[PDB]
Amino acid sequence: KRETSGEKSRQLINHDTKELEKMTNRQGMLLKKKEECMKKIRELGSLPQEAFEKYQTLSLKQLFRKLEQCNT
Amino acid sequence: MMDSSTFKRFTASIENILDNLEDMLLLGKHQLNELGSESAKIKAMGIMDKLSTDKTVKVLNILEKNIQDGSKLSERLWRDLIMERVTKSADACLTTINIMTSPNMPKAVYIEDVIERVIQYTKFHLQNTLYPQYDPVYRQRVIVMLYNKVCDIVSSLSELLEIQLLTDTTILQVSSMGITPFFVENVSELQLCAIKLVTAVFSRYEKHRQLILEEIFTSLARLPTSKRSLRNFRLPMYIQMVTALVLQLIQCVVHLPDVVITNSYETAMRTAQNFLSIFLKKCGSKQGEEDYRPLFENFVQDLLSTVNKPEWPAAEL
Repeated sequence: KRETSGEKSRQLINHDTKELEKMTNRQGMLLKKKEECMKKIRELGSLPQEAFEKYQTLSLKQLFRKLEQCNT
Repeated sequence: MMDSSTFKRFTASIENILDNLEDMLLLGKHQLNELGSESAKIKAMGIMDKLSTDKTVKVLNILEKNIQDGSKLSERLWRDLIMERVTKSADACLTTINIMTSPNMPKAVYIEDVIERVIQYTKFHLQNTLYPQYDPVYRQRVIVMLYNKVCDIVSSLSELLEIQLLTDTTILQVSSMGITPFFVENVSELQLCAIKLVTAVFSRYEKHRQLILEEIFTSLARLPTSKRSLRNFRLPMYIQMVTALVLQLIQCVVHLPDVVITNSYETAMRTAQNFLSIFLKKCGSKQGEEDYRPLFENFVQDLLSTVNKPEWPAAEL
């Protein structure tokens, strides 16, 4: 997206370019919050078992229900 | 060296020929012995940029190996016996080296089952073999080399436990072994390694202070009480071991990140005062059939014997 935004700004008037730059800055801040994510698992130090690969669900919605019920 | 891929490919060839010939049930002594010998330092920087699922399958394979003598319950069959324990002890060495090897270690390249397995292997085989013939109260170079492997594996266990959090269902028994050998005779370097382990478990977790002090006070009567080699910690001026154990518990808890310093430090004096209060009240009265007084006198002369050295503080406290 940043690549495409830069391309569009380079071909071009100014208001669309600064909107593209500000939304890439929001992308950068989203990158910033997606930087702590592989450390936050690291300080957990979680203990994995043999049943890791069988729980293969990419829904991410019933997964939250599973975490809620396990907490309960 | 940024890669030094000049024996990285040597080891990588070793595991790929191994898992080819085994996966498509034992791998023998000599190969795994040299594998651990090279694993000492060659992969200690080069373990990075290696295939993860191969690591999972090899730790599963050596897990299934250590299953065989896990709680093994054991003139010519004794040769098979000794070679079985030496083979699985080398396997234990490969486990405890392989897990710790990288300075930054990616999650779930390990499962706690194998660490549990090496722990129970350590428990049973140590209490079965090494204590009775190094302490006759509980009652050729193979025992010595097994001993050295035990020392190395428990040291690596200590630094591995400092590296990452473990579950309490591991913490209880690893603390049990960390305190266990402190009442037999010829185990001094094991006792240093046990000091390292109790540093790891004690500074890493704040929830087992009560636990540790209770198993401390339980078996104090098992002390050797011998004039020979009672003080074996250099600072002449050799000192008794469990005194320095107490000292390093005292200085071990800091929890360095504001007022966290103050509350943690007063927590340290509170933990110390609970320790010494309970120890004193157990000592003071004369219990049936035994006493805790001579423990208290030798303990305190060692305490004021190490009163003023810049790497042993808090004796003044």
